[PDB]
Amino acid sequence: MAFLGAAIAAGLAAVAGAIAVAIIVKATIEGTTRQPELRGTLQTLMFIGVALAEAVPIIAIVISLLILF
Amino acid sequence: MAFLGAAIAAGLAAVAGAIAVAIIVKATIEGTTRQPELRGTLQTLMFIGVALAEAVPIIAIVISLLILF
Amino acid sequence: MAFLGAAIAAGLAAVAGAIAVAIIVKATIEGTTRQPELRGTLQTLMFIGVALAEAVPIIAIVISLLILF
Amino acid sequence: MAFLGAAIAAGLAAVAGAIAVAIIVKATIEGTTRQPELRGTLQTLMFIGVALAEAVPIIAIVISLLILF
Amino acid sequence: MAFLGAAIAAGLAAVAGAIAVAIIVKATIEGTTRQPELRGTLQTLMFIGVALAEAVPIIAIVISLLILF
Amino acid sequence: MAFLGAAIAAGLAAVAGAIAVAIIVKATIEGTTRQPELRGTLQTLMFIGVALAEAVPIIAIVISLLILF
Amino acid sequence: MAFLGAAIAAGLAAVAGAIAVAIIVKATIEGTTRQPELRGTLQTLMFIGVALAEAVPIIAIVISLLILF
Amino acid sequence: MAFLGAAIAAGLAAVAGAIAVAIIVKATIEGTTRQPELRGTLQTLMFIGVALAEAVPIIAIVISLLILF
Amino acid sequence: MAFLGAAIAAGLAAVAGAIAVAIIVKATIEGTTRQPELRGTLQTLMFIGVALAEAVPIIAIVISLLILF
Amino acid sequence: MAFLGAAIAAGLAAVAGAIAVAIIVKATIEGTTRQPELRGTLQTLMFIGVALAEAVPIIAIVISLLILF
Amino acid sequence: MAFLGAAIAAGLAAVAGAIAVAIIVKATIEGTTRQPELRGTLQTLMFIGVALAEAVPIIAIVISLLILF
Amino acid sequence: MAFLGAAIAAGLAAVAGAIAVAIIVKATIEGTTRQPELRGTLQTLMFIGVALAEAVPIIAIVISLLILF
Amino acid sequence: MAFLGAAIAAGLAAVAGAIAVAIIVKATIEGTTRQPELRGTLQTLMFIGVALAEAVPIIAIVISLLILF
Ligand SMILES: CCCCCCCCCCCCO[C@@H]1O[C@H](CO)[C@@H](O[C@H]2O[C@H](CO)[C@@H](O)[C@H](O)[C@H]2O)[C@H](O)[C@H]1O
Ligand SMILES: CCCCCCCCCCCCOP(=O)([O-])OCC[N+](C)(C)C
Ligand SMILES: CCCCCCCCCCCCOP(=O)([O-])OCC[N+](C)(C)C
Ligand SMILES: CCCCCCCCCCCCOP(=O)([O-])OCC[N+](C)(C)C
Ligand SMILES: CCCCCCCCCCCCOP(=O)([O-])OCC[N+](C)(C)C
Ligand SMILES: CCCCCCCCCCCCOP(=O)([O-])OCC[N+](C)(C)C
Ligand SMILES: CCCCCCCCCCCCOP(=O)([O-])OCC[N+](C)(C)C
Ligand SMILES: CCCCCCCCCCCCOP(=O)([O-])OCC[N+](C)(C)C
Ligand SMILES: CCCCCCCCCCCCOP(=O)([O-])OCC[N+](C)(C)C
Ligand SMILES: CCCCCCCCCCCCOP(=O)([O-])OCC[N+](C)(C)C
Ligand SMILES: CCCCCCCCCCCCOP(=O)([O-])OCC[N+](C)(C)C
Ligand SMILES: CCCCCCCCCCCCOP(=O)([O-])OCC[N+](C)(C)C
Ligand SMILES: CCCCCCCCCCCCOP(=O)([O-])OCC[N+](C)(C)C
Ligand SMILES: CCCCCCCCCCCCOP(=O)([O-])OCC[N+](C)(C)C
Repeated sequence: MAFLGAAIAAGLAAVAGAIAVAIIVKATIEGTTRQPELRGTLQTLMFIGVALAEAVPIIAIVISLLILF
Repeated sequence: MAFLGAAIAAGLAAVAGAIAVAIIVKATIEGTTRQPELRGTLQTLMFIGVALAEAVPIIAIVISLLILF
Repeated sequence: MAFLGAAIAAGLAAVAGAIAVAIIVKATIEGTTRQPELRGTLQTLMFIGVALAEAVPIIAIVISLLILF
Repeated sequence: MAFLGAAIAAGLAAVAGAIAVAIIVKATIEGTTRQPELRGTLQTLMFIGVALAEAVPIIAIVISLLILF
Repeated sequence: MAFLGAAIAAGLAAVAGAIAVAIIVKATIEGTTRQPELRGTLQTLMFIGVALAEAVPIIAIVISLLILF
Repeated sequence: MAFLGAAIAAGLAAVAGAIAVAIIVKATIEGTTRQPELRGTLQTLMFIGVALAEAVPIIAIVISLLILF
Repeated sequence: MAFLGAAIAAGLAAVAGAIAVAIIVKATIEGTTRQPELRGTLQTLMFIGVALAEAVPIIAIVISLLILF
Repeated sequence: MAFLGAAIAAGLAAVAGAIAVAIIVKATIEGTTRQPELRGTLQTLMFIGVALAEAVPIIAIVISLLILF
Repeated sequence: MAFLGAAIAAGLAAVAGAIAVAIIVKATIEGTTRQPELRGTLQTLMFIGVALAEAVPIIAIVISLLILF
Repeated sequence: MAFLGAAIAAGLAAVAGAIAVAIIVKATIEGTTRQPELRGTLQTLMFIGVALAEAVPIIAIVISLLILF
Repeated sequence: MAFLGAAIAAGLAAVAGAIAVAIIVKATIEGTTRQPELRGTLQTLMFIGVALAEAVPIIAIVISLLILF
Repeated sequence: MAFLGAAIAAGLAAVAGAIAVAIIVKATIEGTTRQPELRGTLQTLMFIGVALAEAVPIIAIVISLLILF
Repeated sequence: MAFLGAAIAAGLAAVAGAIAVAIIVKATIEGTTRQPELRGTLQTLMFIGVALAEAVPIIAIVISLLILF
């Protein structure tokens, strides 16, 4: 049952990565909305934000591949 | 369980991707409604944000194909 | 297992797409009500956003049909 | 197994579609309430909203019927 | 496995349909409370809303009956 | 498995009906508190709302009785 | 397998019935607090609301008894 | 199965009754805080609401205890 | 099986009673903070409320003992 | 089975007990923040509240030990 | 079962302990932010609160070890 | 089964530890934003809060290793 | 069981890590938006906060790999 091991690993990583970015991006959009001059700064905070937020889920994706292969 | 492993992966990736985009898009619509003059900036933040939020779910999808095969 | 792997894959994709569109459309309706003169740009944000929030759920349906067959 | 599969697909598609429409219609009723002049534009925005949101659930119903048959 | 199926499909259709109507009806009640003159207008949105929100749950029922009978 | 089915079907229809009525009645009570002169109007809207929300659960009940017998 | 069934049917009808009454009564208390003179009016709405809300859970309690005995 | 059943029917009836009373009592406490002169009215309304909210969970306890013995 | 039953019964009764009391106490504390002269009145409602909220969970505990022993 | 039962009974009692007083303490902290003169009164309600909220979860722990030992 | 039991007991104790502290600390941080003069008073309540919050989860951990050893 | 136990223990400890810190840190960031002069106290209050919130999750990780080894 | 073990340990660690970071990053973005001059201070809190929030999930990842290999 390595298939389920790759399913709920990549699946939970998908939910993790997507929602985390969605939260961060939304915060940037709302931030840019009321402070347009802070666009460049808030975009940088987003880019390093999603990078850290995707760290573990990517590792979970790697593990999901190691379970399959 | 190859079909189940391809169902959990693709299913959770669907929920991940769809909701994440919906969270991001809604933020832009609300932002554009507040600041129509930030239409171009917020839409750029959208496509960028959607691209990041779709990374892992798409990776979760190609895994669902590797499980099916 | 060939029917279960096509049920929770299509079921989750249904929940994914339907709710995602609902969130996006709701934002457009509320935006249009708040700012009627933005009816054009907000509706274009909808159709683009809905299309993006349907990418993976559509693939999840395609994968689901590949399970039954 | 086809009896259990067709149930989950149809069951979730029901949850998907019904809630999605409910969220959209809620926005239309609320929008029309605070802006009766925008009744027409919000109503057509509902129909195109329901149609897109009900798409995948309808497909999930077809798959459900394909599972059962 | 046919009794369980006919129950899940009908059980999830009940939850879907009842809540969907409740959300729509609540919006109609709130709107009528705010703008009593729009009672006939919002009541029409309710019936059109309920019917569309009841579509898939209704189909989920005939699928539940197809599994049972 | 017929006992388990009739249980879930009636149990989920119970959650469906009870909560749906609760949401509608709560809106009726709140609306009546806000605009008391609309007592009969909202109550009429409640009865129509309850009946429409009680539809599928009532159907899900006769399914439960059909599973038992 | 009838003990488990009669438990689920009665257990869910318990949660359904109790919470639904709580929501309706809470609205009655909040409304009575805001409008003390609408006590009897709202109390009548409560009794009618509770009766309709408890209708299906009571049926689920009967099915629970039928599953047992 | 009689043990496991009586657990669910009593455990869920516990969650049902306890939370429902909590919601009702909390509303009574908040209401009494706003309008101290409505102490007797709100308390009378509390007892009635609790009695109704506990009605079905009491039956669920009886049913569970009938499963045991 | 009597162990699993005693667990679910006592475990749910724990979650029921603890959260119920918490909600009631949280209300009494906020009520007392808001209106200090109603300290004795709200404390009585807390005790009466807790006794009613703990009624069923305690019975569920007794049942848990009846299943164990 | 006896181990699993001891887990559920103690695990749920942990979630019950911890969250219960967390709600109570948070209420006390907020109450003290607003009215620091009532710090003595509110702290009494906290301890009494915690004792009542931890009553059943502590019993659930006893059940867990009766199952284990 | 002993391993799966030691897991649930410790896992639920972790969820219980970590969240309950987070709730208390958040209240302390916000109270301190609101009233800097009460940083010492609220810190004591936090320490007392955490101790009461971790009590049962600690026992659940001890039990988890008793299941494991 | 030993791996499954080590999984649930480690997984739930991760969920517990991460989210708890997230709540505490978020409160500190919002506190620092509102009160820059209090960043010294709020950071200490964060570190103290984090250490307390990570107590049980760490032990749950230790147990996860004992189950595994 | 080693595949389900490594998956759950990695999957839940992903959900833990990603969401916890998302909450922390969002707080920093909103904080920077509210107070641009506190950018450097809040960026420090984010980096320290993320490192603490990712502590246990990373350990859970190590455990996940300590199940496979
Ligand atoms: C604190 C209050 C205590 C009240 C105690 C009330 C005692 C009188 C009520 C009847 C008790 C016995 O009720 C009975 O319980 C046991 C366990 O569930 C089961 O008993 C049944 O199975 C057991 C299995 O060994 C058989 O030995 C027994 O002949 C059979 O009747 C039945 O389910 C139920 O008929
Ligand atoms: C196996 C089943 C897996 C299901 C996974 C579903 C994950 C869905 C996560 C969605 C989280 C969205 O939270 P958010 O965008 O902050 O706002 C939510 C709205 N409020 C702020 C009002 C709460
Ligand atoms: C299994 C599937 C579960 C799906 C659950 C989906 C729940 C909803 C998802 C999140 C929807 C969006 O919320 P949000 O962006 O926080 O609100 C934004 C609104 N304001 C900006 C005004 C605050
Ligand atoms: C079987 C699984 C079924 C899951 C169903 C989940 C449905 C979730 C619906 C969630 C609707 C939320 O609406 P929204 O647009 O976020 O507005 C919220 C705006 N405020 C935050 C300001 C309130
Ligand atoms: C099977 C389980 C089904 C559960 C379904 C629960 C669905 C709950 C969805 C409704 C949650 C709230 O969102 P909403 O009222 O749309 O937003 C309100 C925002 N405005 C005020 C701006 C309109
Ligand atoms: C398994 C069974 C699960 C059933 C769960 C049912 C949950 C239903 C929750 C529905 C609650 C939301 O209601 P609504 O109409 O959107 O109003 C919300 C309007 N405001 C947000 C503006 C206040
Ligand atoms: C077995 C599972 C049972 C789950 C039951 C969950 C019930 C969820 C719905 C309960 C509340 C729905 O109230 P409503 O009328 O939408 O107004 C809500 C308006 N406010 C938000 C402002 C208060
Ligand atoms: C398995 C079942 C476990 C029990 C679940 C019971 C859930 C009951 C929830 C009932 C919630 C109270 O509803 P309401 O005051 O109409 O809205 C209040 C909504 N806000 C809190 C956001 C204001
Ligand atoms: C095993 C699962 C157990 C889950 C238990 C969940 C219990 C949730 C209880 C929620 C208590 C809510 O209180 P309420 O009366 O709606 O006040 C709301 C007051 N306002 C309307 C003004 C906001
Ligand atoms: C199996 C594990 C189940 C765990 C379930 C935990 C449920 C926790 C529910 C917590 C409900 C909190 O409600 P409350 O603070 O009275 O209302 C808040 C509204 N006011 C701010 C106006 C007071
Ligand atoms: C099996 C593991 C289950 C874990 C479940 C954990 C649930 C934690 C729930 C925490 C509830 C917090 O309540 P409270 O601080 O009174 O409300 C504060 C928030 N409102 C005022 C908006 C309502
Ligand atoms: C696997 C199980 C995972 C369960 C995870 C549950 C996480 C729940 C977190 C709930 C955190 C809520 O914080 P709180 O201090 O109550 O709100 C305080 C906010 N105000 C002060 C503004 C009211
Ligand atoms: C299966 C479990 C998946 C994980 C679910 C975890 C959900 C945690 C959500 C925590 C969100 C709450 O945040 P908080 O800090 O209370 O602030 C809220 C109060 N303010 C916004 C005013 C500051
Ligand atoms: C296995 C199941 C996985 C489910 C994962 C669900 C994760 C949900 C995380 C999102 C919850 C917290 O979001 P947030 O942005 O702090 O909003 C807090 C609410 N305000 C907008 C009002 C501040």
